[PDB]
Amino acid sequence: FRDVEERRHSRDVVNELPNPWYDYVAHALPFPDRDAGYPDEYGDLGQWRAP
Amino acid sequence: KVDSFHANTQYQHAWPLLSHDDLGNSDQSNNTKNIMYSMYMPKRNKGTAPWFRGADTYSVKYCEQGRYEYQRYLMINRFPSEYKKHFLSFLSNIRMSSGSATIPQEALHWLLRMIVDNFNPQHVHYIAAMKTLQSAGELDMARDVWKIMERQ
Amino acid sequence: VPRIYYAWMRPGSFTRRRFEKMRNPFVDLETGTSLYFRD
Amino acid sequence: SAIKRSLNVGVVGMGNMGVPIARNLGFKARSAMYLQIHSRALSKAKRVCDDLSVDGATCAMRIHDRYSTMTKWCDVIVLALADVKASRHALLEDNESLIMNARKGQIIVDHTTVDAETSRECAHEAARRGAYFLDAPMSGSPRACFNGQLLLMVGGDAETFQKMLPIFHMYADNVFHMGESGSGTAAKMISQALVASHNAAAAEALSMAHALGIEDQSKLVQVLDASWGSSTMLRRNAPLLQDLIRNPDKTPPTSAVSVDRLLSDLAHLDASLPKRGGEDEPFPVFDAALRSLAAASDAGMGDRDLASVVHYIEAGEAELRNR
Amino acid sequence: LNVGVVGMGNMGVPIARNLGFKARSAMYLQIHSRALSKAKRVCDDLSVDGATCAMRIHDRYSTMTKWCDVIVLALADVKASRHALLEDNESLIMNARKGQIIVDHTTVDAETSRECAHEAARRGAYFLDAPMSGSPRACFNGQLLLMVGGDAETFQKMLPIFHMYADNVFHMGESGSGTAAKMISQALVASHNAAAAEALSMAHALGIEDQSKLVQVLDASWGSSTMLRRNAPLLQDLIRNPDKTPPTSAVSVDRLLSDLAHLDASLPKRGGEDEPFPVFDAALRSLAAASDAGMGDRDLASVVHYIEAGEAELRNR
Amino acid sequence: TYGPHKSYKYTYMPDPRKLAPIETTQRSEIVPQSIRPPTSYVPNHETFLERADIHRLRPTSDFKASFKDWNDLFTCDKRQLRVRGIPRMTRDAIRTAVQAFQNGNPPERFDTKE
Amino acid sequence: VAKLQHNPAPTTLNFYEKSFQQLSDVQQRQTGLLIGAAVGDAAARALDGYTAEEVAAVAAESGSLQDEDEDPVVFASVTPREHKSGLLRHHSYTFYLFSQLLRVMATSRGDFPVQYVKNEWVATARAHPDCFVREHASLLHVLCITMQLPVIYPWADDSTLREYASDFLEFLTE
Amino acid sequence: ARKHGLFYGKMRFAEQKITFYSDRFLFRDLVNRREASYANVWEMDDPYRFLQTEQDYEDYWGDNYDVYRRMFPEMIGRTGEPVQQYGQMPIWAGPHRQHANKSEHNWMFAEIGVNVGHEALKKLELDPTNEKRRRFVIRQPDGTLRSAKMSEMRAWYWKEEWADFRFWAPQMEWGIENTPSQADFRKQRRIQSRPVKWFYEEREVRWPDVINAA
Amino acid sequence: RQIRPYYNLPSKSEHGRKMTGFLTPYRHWMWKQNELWRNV
Amino acid sequence: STSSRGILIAGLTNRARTQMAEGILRRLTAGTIFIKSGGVHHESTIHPLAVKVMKDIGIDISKQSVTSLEAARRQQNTYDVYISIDCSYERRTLDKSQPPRAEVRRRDDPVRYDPLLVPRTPSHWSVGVDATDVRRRWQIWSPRDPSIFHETSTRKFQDHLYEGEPLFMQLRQCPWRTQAKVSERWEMDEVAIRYPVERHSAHELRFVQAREQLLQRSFDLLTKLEKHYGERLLLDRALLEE
Amino acid sequence: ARAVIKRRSPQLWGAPGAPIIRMRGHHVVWKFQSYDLVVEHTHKRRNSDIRLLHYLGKHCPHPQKSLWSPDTPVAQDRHLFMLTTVDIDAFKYWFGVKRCRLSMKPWALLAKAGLLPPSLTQNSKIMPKPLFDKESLMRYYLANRKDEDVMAREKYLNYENSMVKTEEERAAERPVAPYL
Repeated sequence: FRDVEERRHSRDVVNELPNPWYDYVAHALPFPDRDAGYPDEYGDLGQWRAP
Repeated sequence: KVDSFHANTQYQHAWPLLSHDDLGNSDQSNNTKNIMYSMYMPKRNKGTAPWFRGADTYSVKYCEQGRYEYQRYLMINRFPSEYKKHFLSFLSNIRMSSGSATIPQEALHWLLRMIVDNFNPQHVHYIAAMKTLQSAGELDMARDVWKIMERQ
Repeated sequence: VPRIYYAWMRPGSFTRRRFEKMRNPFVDLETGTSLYFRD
Repeated sequence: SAIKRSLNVGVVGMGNMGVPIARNLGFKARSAMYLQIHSRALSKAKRVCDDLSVDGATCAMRIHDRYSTMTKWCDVIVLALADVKASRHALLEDNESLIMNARKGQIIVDHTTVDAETSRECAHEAARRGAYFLDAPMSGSPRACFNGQLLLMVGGDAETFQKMLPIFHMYADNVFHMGESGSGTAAKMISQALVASHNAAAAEALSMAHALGIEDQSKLVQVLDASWGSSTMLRRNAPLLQDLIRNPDKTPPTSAVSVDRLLSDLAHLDASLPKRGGEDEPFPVFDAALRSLAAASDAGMGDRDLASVVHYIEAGEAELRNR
Repeated sequence: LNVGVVGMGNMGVPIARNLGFKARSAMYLQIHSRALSKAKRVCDDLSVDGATCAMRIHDRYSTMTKWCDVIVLALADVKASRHALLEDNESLIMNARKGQIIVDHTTVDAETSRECAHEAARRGAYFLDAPMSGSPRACFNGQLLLMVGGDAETFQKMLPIFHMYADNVFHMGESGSGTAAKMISQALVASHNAAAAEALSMAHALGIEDQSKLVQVLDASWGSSTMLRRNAPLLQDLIRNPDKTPPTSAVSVDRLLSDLAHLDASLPKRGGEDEPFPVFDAALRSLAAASDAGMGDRDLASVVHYIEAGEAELRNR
Repeated sequence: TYGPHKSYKYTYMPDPRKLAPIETTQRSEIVPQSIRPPTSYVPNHETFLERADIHRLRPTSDFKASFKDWNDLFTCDKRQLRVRGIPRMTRDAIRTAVQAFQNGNPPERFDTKE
Repeated sequence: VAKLQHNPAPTTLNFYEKSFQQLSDVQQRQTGLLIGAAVGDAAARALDGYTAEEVAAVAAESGSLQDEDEDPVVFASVTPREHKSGLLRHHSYTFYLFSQLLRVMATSRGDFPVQYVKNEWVATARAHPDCFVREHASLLHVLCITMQLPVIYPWADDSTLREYASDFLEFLTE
Repeated sequence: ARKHGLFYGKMRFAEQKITFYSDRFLFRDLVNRREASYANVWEMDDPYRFLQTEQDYEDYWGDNYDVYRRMFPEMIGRTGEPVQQYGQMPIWAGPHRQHANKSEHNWMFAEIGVNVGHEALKKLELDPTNEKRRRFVIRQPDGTLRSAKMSEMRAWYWKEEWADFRFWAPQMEWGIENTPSQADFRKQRRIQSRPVKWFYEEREVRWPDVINAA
Repeated sequence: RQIRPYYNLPSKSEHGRKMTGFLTPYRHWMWKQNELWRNV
Repeated sequence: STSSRGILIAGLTNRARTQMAEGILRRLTAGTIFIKSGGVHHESTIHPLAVKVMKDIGIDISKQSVTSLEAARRQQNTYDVYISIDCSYERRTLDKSQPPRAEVRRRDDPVRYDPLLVPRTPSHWSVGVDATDVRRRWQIWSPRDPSIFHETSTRKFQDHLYEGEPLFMQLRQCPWRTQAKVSERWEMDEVAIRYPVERHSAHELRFVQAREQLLQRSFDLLTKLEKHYGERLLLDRALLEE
Repeated sequence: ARAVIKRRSPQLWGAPGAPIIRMRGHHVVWKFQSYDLVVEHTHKRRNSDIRLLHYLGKHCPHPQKSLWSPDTPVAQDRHLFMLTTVDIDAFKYWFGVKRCRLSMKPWALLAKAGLLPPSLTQNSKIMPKPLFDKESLMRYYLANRKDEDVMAREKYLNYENSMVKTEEERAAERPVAPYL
């Protein structure tokens, strides 16, 4: 099954096109690579729980 | 009969092009007569109104910052017992033998996680990573470990 | 009383003047109005 | 030369079966018509336009109150009134009637079921004026109009029929070209005669079932449907017929298609059949159905459903006795 | 269970063959006949074509009834059915067991079914009548209309047996409603055929030439019927060429009139001197006029020529 | 025109996506529903149903009269199965047995009632 | 101006028909070079070996035409002589070798060394030895392959483009 | 559009932000943007040169004009992004399962997690030039895998209802004030992108040496 | 779960399960055909 | 005089293949039996290539009309035959603007599979419903309904944009093919839509080759129907010799 | 392992067991019901403040009309839309390195995204399941068997490593004349 599928897939042209969802992983790190602005280290007027 | 009874009691004819407001104020023609009515509305709404911050933008610094420019250098402090525990754990993970369920790249991955966790890998960690990768035959990865040491 | 009552009925406003006209169809808007809200 | 434009199509009647046609055309035009909406009551026309607009159309709409504006604006007209007298008033008799005032190339189509001579005169005078006239009697309920399932029996030029097929297919599923100049009216006449005969037959059959002692009307309908004899009219009237027979005192409901409607339609047949010299009486069962429907109408039940014939079969027979 | 077929006319042999074929030795099969040689021939043919269950051959209703649980009659005429069921000395219903079931497929009068059901209930058995409509080839292929009338639980018990030779089986109610269903179906078929004749004759009178399109128009419009859908292609030629004799068909004017002959007996009273049956009576007039013209066995499409005569009796009577 | 604004195509200015057409497609376009013919093991629908009856709370064998034929049994979906008046568990058992037969697993399982 | 749809006309003809509208002015030509090269090669494929007189004969023989049915030459239905397999049934060997460079450039996302495609081209040559000998080191073959490079940066001086293409020409002429 | 008895108001500013008179650099930025901006932009100006076909002109200006003008606040020459397609991974099940993934509906998937879904980074996260796009994907009811169109991608963020009818970037000043000036992870990323067929085949690669022709 | 086909070894015990859980050699063979289709 | 209650010819479109099949069946039966051919989408017109190709054999379908079988759906229990003409599910494309895809070849440019590992559909199996077995369900949720106008109404296909939904279409199933006495499915590639670059001669050749298969299929159907009813239905029998 | 078992929600191998991708619902009428792809334990934890391991995404099982029809209309862009958000990086992490389990409903949903093959239970009713013969399979394997080194290198590229440098890249990285 695998070999027939692979030869068929190679001989097919459309499916040779790249697929970003299956090709790679982007940013496998624990934290974002840029600052989205957050966090806000300051409370709010309706907020009493300061720290 | 139901359609005969159900008339258009809901909608109203749209606004002409240069129509005024329901308070009579207008833009580009009626100036300094226009009044601000954002202070008559209730102070708080229990759910965003269709016009809640609909058009709101952010600085261009946000979209033109490079990657990892925002990370500030903070010195994480931990007990010496924690240091020993974590160093031994990382050394064991690096020295884990490949083939069964771990691949040689995993030694380099675990060396890099030490950096990403704000740990200072020791010469023993570097030696172990180089030894394991060389034993697995990944000489380019061993040189990558050496370059990581130098870059550190 | 609605929450926008003061904006609606502020003296000299378009809506206030329209209300004054509809209350007395032939006032003189320059002088025929009332400053206060009291009825 | 001319200028690229969206063909103007107008709808005249807007009765029970007229406003669904306009609604279908407005929904399915896709900004290709600039639809026109004529009505004697401009309040009625504006109501139709407002309801259609809030429900959401895909074309602009123009309200009309008098036939001259419709004549000068429309390129194609569809006319679906209640009675042949109103059809005549709009098409030929009125001072500003459409056919009497038709422009070169304009197209007119009628869905109202009118007489063969009326259709002949309409088409002839349209041809004299230079325009084109298709007599297109329709069959189907306003529900069928909403679903887009109507029969059209068009008689007229094949060229104009082919050109107008795209507009017919917006509210009519089964569209046939029966020929020219009254062929559609003849087909509709035959269809109405057949409907009357089959309705009478179904009423008598269900009365037989009740008399013989069958109360499983749904199972009887299933047997008939699977069997060698079964009519769409029986399938339509079976539940109401049983409900009405079982409690004989029950007054029939009122429906869009009524006994007076059938009688008016069959009057055109009575006029158009030949052999007046031989007093034109070769059709016994058709005569019997006509008798029963006439009795039902005379009983003050002419505005009700076709199923009312059950209570008036014997009244028609008594009238026959009176001969 | 033990199921036994007794009719063995022309339409009954397919029932026995189908029961034998689809039994698969799950239920025992019995065959009865007036003469033993005929039933021996039938069993020989069934075995040669494949028999799954041992088959027994009967000359006498006594053995037939005292052996099997279910009895299925598919006979020719009401008199034969009455002979089999009641009036015989070894009558099936008279000597019926307390629990055995008897089904009749021949088209008999509502009153006939009344006596049959009443006597079966007296003896404690369950009798439900299931008149059949279709062709012998339809029976061969296993398609039939059975409209059974009797006890609901017994009908449920009988479902599987019926499906061995029938496709569409319905329960019309209690106390012999199957005969009424068949009778009313025939009356309605006759009425629709008459109406189709009227419509096509009127179309020809009006002078509409293309009948191919008018057939679809009527079929897609209201008042459509299978009788029109059937007789139109022949009627078109038969009215434009009235000289040609209508062809013979398996379904005939004589058959329709014979099957309608039970309606008068099943209706309450005819002494009112009036017809609460305009359309049905008008159709009967034309059918009888066609039969009396020497056209009894010809097709149902012959009503066109004798519809005009269908007015003479209406005027005179 | 109908609207007060003789300048606007739609007087009520509906969202331009209110008028956006909605296309459609049926699962039949993608895959058909073939019917697996009766085998010698389950020659008819009643035999199929009695074979499927294994559970004391899923009396599939009580509804042999709820279907007309093999094809009627095999074509009726869950909605029509409920409409015919079958309990939830019996309905699910019938549907699952039919689908297993379709996938190639006949109703061959041990009756656990005893 | 929208006509009545008596038939189910397709809303869009091609997948990328509306996508080509969303390309900048220069990007339209950037893409057009590649797409037009592909279209021309696919149109010429059916008549690849035909001589001038034979293509004229094909045009003469296919003499049935409606208003704007088509020209018989663009996608001629004439039976080709050499039976091929894979992409060679629709494109020439030169375009086969062209498309691999297009793919390498696309995944590379800009200028790149020639080694990224040396081996793709070499595998193609090993797969089709006859076409490799027939079309290798040919001026037409090399130029047809190499017309791609400018689209990496549409406006670069002649010196920059020529130094960039020197490596590809080196390998294609070796 | 409006409904009955609701007395709608008027919004004077699109957003709440600091005025440009408060800083010398905001003032200069606004002056430069105004000089680079039109004052009244018409159907004939440069920003509409992408309506190269009469059908494009008619469809853009006739209906869905609100949609087109709202698809993007700024003024550009595209009003949208081109779509593209992805290859389906080989199904080792084969024709037994090739029927799957074909349905009656378009299935849209948008990526989330860290590094994705931030409003402040919206224009960078759905920029085609970014190595780390949000990777939206649409499966058509016929099984085709395609990318998302600009509006579908933009529908996964917070609403942004405003437009700029006069700033046209190409007419920005250049060469007077605007004179812009200037680890192995990049090599590793190029390696990732680079084809790797050579692994199966300084022993430099050469064209085949033809044997049959000798 | 494990399927108990009607035609595997039955345990003629009235103090427990009425069907054993063994299987005919055909059921052993066909189970592989299902196992393999699952393995791919 | 025939025992058949009628034959339906269902399709997705009623332009070319259904019209040609209706014409061939009508000619072979000599108009003695009822044939009704309908398609799910009626917004079409009989194809001029179909008309010309039918004339080339002698039958003029110019008089026929494109219509949907919504009327016959209500009566589906009465018709005896339910022929259904449709394309193959393997070459099917939901995009009309492309040629058909390639089938699955069983056992070198195409990959040929093993008949045991990739078995065909057993031919003795019947079809429950094909693409030609659906029915249009029109619907509309007007905002003039006070229950649909409310903010929390689910009779919408969106949210925050508008209320209700204008007239829209949905297709139901009609699993009643098997209620018919003779149901068959005919596999034929599309012919009514021209491929992107085809020329009129080839577009007509496709119609001709599809006409041949329709002719042979109709002949087989009529033979089996003759065996079914037992009567004679190939009354004409003038075309099969050629 | 309870004296009286939870009769309505039995499981395998005790608690909390292996992590699993399930398609969790909400206690709401179907008319508003929506699902969320979450990673959790086999025995659902309703004791700790941490109910789940990771939130992969959300699925709306109610089709939505294409609001984006005018934007560059492509083939069949007007068909109704089924909306879903999916965390592909976290899914790959938990699927590959953590070897968590996958339910059939999420498997079918993800097969639509090009992330996994069509499920084992997404079986077409038409093609019957295959029938295997050892002899035929052996004949095929021998007829077209790969060679040892190509097979091993494909396996190595797929599983062990994918950044293998060329001789050119090694030379580029190699240090130069001064050697400092």
